[PDB]
Formats: sequence, structure tokens, C-alpha cells
Amino acid sequence: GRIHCRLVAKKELSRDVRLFRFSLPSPDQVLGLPIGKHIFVCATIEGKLCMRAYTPTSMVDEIGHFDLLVKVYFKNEHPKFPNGGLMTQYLDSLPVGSYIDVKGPLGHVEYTGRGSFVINGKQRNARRLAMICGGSGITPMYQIIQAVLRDQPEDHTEMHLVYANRTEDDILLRDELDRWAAEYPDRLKVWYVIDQVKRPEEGWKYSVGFVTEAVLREHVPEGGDDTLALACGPPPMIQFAISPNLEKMKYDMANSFVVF
Ligand SMILES: Cc1cc2nc3c(=O)[nH]c(=O)nc-3n(C[C@H](O)[C@H](O)[C@H](O)COP(=O)(O)OP(=O)(O)OC[C@H]3O[C@@H](n4cnc5c(N)ncnc54)[C@H](O)[C@@H]3O)c2cc1C
Ligand SMILES: Nc1ncnc2c1ncn2[C@@H]1O[C@H](COP(=O)(O)OP(=O)(O)O)[C@@H](O)[C@H]1O
Repeated sequence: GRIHCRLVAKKELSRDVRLFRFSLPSPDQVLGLPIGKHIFVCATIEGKLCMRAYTPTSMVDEIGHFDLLVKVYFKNEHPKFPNGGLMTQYLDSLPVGSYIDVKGPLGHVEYTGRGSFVINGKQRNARRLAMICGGSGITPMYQIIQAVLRDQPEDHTEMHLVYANRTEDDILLRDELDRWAAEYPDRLKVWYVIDQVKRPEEGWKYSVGFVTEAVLREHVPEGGDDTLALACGPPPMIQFAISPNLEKMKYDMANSFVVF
């Protein structure tokens, strides 16, 4: 089922990331999206109506609006993908006032409370949570990462994050993560891995490069019992950069591996 939203405001955080501020058909409500799930921002472009999943980054109780952190895929920017992304340039193309119409809640992972998951049906639980995402696949994580902190401190779920990118200025939710990182070290381990390093004149200490066994070993809870791994990054990243290694750390690669 649909809901009629309206881009009430928008912000250009940088040369290609925008913070879109939508408003709900009714001021007295919240998006009410269940932690672990997502919403589809529908639109008909060219002739085809195309669904795209997006996980808002607003505090689950914001009344009257929801924010979307979007990284715009421009055409004339990449050799392999010369024509940009389909739903992003259309969104960067909407003037504040336009209506959009979402439809949730989709997905299959839901953080039902404390360690207690339910994947593809099965209720579950875990204390050590392994998180791995790159670029935009962090929002699916952030919602969770934000939910445990808001359950402080009876939610003892230990979360271990590895957040991949291409450059330092491309680390998305960073101030927020480096803020929490300090507040709740007893439960959130943050580690940045980056492809390049714009200016080391400054001094980048985190890893440089791709995500790999060493990185995983020295950063992600030993694949044991009551230890679940969640991941959200480009297909390749998962395929051969995250999938095999988590086996190499003895995780039950069959029921402990969920992917948004
Ligand atoms: C759970 C979940 C949460 C998500 N949340 C967010 C979110 O909060 N914010 C957000 O910004 N995204 C999020 N996404 C991403 C979303 O599904 C999209 O595929 C993406 O936003 C935009 O793709 P597009 O629609 O613009 O079109 P498409 O062009 O279909 O984009 C996908 C393909 O084209 C490539 N591509 C095209 N142009 C480029 C380019 N210039 N540079 C690099 N690659 C390019 C993509 O990398 C990939 O191969 C989420 C996805 C999931 C599943
Ligand atoms: N072959 C791969 N192996 C390992 N990780 C990958 C691979 N391909 C992409 N990734 C990682 O995930 C990130 C890509 O995120 P994505 O959503 O494509 O947008 P962008 O390409 O702008 O970063 C890269 O920074 C890279 O670290």
C-alpha cells in the first residue's frame, strides 16, 4: 500500500550527497518503519515505474517527516556506468514541493527487541553482531546501530562494524558514528576501510584498501554460536569479499549469514 509524501525540503551536504526531507500525509504520525525493514520509493520514469529500497535515517519517533540520505549517481561520471543511476538523478531533479509516494514495510530482518532476530521467518538471538557494508549499505545498519543505543543500557548486543568506502570524504554517516563510538564503546566497534586517501598530510590510521580476511580477523567476532553476521554492500563485495571469509572464521554460513 502507498502513502503520499511531499519533498518539503532538501540539502546538499556535498558535491553528490543530499539529505531529502519528506513530510507524511499526516502531521500526527511517524513513518513507523519496523527496525530491520525498509520502504520502497516508487516513481514512474520514462515509462517504467521502478521500485528502489531506501532505509530512512530519522529517529524512529520523528513526528511529521522522514529523512532520506541519498548518494546521487550522476551520468558522465563513471566509465562502466556512463548514464548514472535511474532513481537518483530523478530525485536530485525534484524541486522542493513535489510529491513522492512510498510503500513499506518490506524486507525480512527485524530487530524484535534484544538480540532477538527473525530471518526469513525464524525467531533468533545473538550477542555478538558482525556488520559489514560499503557506501550506502550503511543505512540498513545505522537504523540498528541507532536502536541498540536507544535501548541503553539493557540491550547488551555487541556490534562490530567494518565500513568500506572509496575515499575519506565518502564516509557517509561519520560524525554520528564517531559520536556514538565514544559514547558506547562497550558495545560498538567502528573501523573504516578506504580505497584511497585524499590527504594523508592529515594522518589516516584506519585501514586502506579492500575488505579482506586480515581485516575481518582483526575486526569481526569469531564466527561462533550466538554470533550473527549481517552485511549490505555491492554484490561483488558480498560475493567474494565477504562471503568466503566469514566461512574462514567458522560462522554457520547457512543460518548466521543474513543480507539486506
Ligand atoms: C536495504 C537497502 C537500503 C538502501 N538504502 C539506501 C540509502 O539510504 N541511500 C542510498 O543512497 N541508497 C540506498 N540503497 C540503495 C538502492 O536500492 C539503489 O539501487 C540506489 O539508491 C540507486 O540506484 P539507482 O536507483 O539510482 O539506479 P541504478 O543505476 O539501477 O543503480 C545501480 C547500478 O548502476 C551502478 N551505477 C550507476 N551509475 C553509477 C555511478 N555513476 N557510480 C557508481 N555506480 C553507478 C550501480 O553502482 C549499480 O551497478 C539501499 C538499498 C537497500 C537494499
Ligand atoms: N570486488 C569488490 N571486492 C570487495 N569489495 C568491493 C568490491 N567491489 C566494491 N566493493 C566495495 O564496496 C564499495 C562500493 O560501494 P557502492 O554502493 O558501489 O558505491 P561506490 O562505488 O560509489 O562506493 C567500494 O568502496 C568497495 O570498497
